[PDB]
Amino acid sequence: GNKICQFKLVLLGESPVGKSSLVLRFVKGQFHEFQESTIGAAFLTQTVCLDDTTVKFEIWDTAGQERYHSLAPMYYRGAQAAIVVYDITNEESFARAKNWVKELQRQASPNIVIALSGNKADLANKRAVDFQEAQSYADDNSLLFMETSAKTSMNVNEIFMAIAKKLP
Ligand SMILES: Nc1nc2c(ncn2[C@@H]2O[C@H](COP(=O)(O)OP(=O)(O)OP(=O)(O)O)[C@@H](O)[C@H]2O)c(=O)[nH]1
Ligand SMILES: [Mg+2]
Repeated sequence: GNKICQFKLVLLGESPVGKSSLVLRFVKGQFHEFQESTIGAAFLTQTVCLDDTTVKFEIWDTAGQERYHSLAPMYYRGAQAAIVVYDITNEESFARAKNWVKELQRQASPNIVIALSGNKADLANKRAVDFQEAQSYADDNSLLFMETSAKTSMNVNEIFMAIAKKLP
């Protein structure tokens, strides 16, 4: 196809659930066991082929530490989509993700597409968040849910592509 589309996507979530790792896996096909904490935000881009359209992702990888909370709107304000990430081995991170979803639903663009990533799915032997419970929460709140693993690549390309498919 000869069509070209572009959209802004922001990743939000508690530190250190794997936001930067998810982006690095999608954009560079890499995974680093040792990743420095993000400061403020980092920016990356990736262009993919979706059917007959060349979609360009402008990705804002936010720092998740609490001290950066007041900067979040600078990154989500003009976003067309968001991925709120939690760590499946940490229930508190899942509760934090729900509060990020509430903030987006109240202060981001009314038509933002929101996805929920249950990351570090490769650590299911240490699961703290039930898959079905998270799916139910996502369904009730109109969120695109997938468990992912930046470490193995599980569902990483899939979650980004599913978001792109749901954009106008
Ligand atoms: N096992 C496993 N480790 C992961 C996964 N994703 C990230 N990690 C590890 O988790 C740690 C934190 O990952 P980051 O990507 O820096 O986390 P972050 O959400 O960007 O952290 P902040 O920038 O502080 O908000 C690193 O040691 C990663 O290698 C995953 O899917 N599985
Ligand atoms: Mg980071």
